[PDB]
Amino acid sequence: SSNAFDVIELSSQIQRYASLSKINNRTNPILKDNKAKEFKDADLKWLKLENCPTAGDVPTTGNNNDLQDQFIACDADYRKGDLSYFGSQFEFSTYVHPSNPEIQRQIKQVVSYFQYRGMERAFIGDAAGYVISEAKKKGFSAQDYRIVLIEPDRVGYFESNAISYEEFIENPSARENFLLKATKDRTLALAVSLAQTGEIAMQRDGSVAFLEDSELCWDTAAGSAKSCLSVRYDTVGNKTELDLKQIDVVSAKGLSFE
Amino acid sequence: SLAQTGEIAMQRDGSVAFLEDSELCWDTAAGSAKSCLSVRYDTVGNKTELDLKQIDVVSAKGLSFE
Amino acid sequence: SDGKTKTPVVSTYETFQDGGRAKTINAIECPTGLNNRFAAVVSSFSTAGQNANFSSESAKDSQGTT
Repeated sequence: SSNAFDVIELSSQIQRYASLSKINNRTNPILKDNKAKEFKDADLKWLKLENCPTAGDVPTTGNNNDLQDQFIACDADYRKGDLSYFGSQFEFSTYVHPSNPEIQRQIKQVVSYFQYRGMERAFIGDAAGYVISEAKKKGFSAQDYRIVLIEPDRVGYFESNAISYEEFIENPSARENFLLKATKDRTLALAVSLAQTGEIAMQRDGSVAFLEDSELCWDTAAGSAKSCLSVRYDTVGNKTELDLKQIDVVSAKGLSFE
Repeated sequence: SLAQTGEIAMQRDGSVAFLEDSELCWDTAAGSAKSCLSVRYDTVGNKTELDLKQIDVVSAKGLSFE
Repeated sequence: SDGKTKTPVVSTYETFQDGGRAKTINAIECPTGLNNRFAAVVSSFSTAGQNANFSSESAKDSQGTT
């Protein structure tokens, strides 16, 4: 009597994990690779703390006198119920970190799958209604919400056929079209994606970095082009350049160079 | 009396100031290494420093000092 | 400076080694797209030839002409 609650709880904890660069003041382990896609197993060992009886992948501060941020309890298991946790598909982009050479990627998109082990495949629509209601109860917009059939891919899985939640519920023609292709080589599953797509605001702690080749500008009465600056990189010279040549004069007080 | 936290968004009028010892960085094409800078204060000497040494070269047009 | 890109000029105090052998000075590392420049200008001198030691900035030892 907690499957609808548990699907959103784990999905939101998976989304929180996806948005953090450091966990317990240490680098996020999922950012420490260079692959464009990685599948994290359904066992959720990767989401449990390292300071657990069985070692997880989440780093600790080291001194356990501080409260260690965690995402799921150590004995937690979500391979239960009509909607059974199946794993999460992470998609990455290459990334530039100022201080961690093992950090080579940042997270592009996370989709967490819940296979339906209900009595009738047709009943996945009801299980979907309870989760979406619990998600909207907790303020989460489910991006591209869909019932899917997934097959193994080179990295993790890929969606052979997908149908919007609206079409599974309001078009019996489309619904039986989908339930038809659900065969033994595919797994019937719910695809839960959270939110946050828009552009990002620069923060007062400086944790947010400018994007590559972006220009910081001032409104000037000079019009355009004469008020901006950027940090450029020379792919051959292997030198970072602080381009102020758009400014006519740079007036400082004290000044030192090397 | 209000104070601002790290989560506060930087405003186009500049009324929100950086936190002390925080670094303004760029995602740069260097691969995995950003090119950051900060305004540091040195209690011994009582002097403010605009540290650009994480960027290899600073390229200006006109340039004046005191 | 007048359309040409420049680095700040940097200066060294130099004397020749004993033996009348040529003076070797390492060229500064120039940023990509700039070329090395050099200029030597006279500070102190005499006609002592080899009978002198001018390596001190504060005094000049001149023992005369051979």
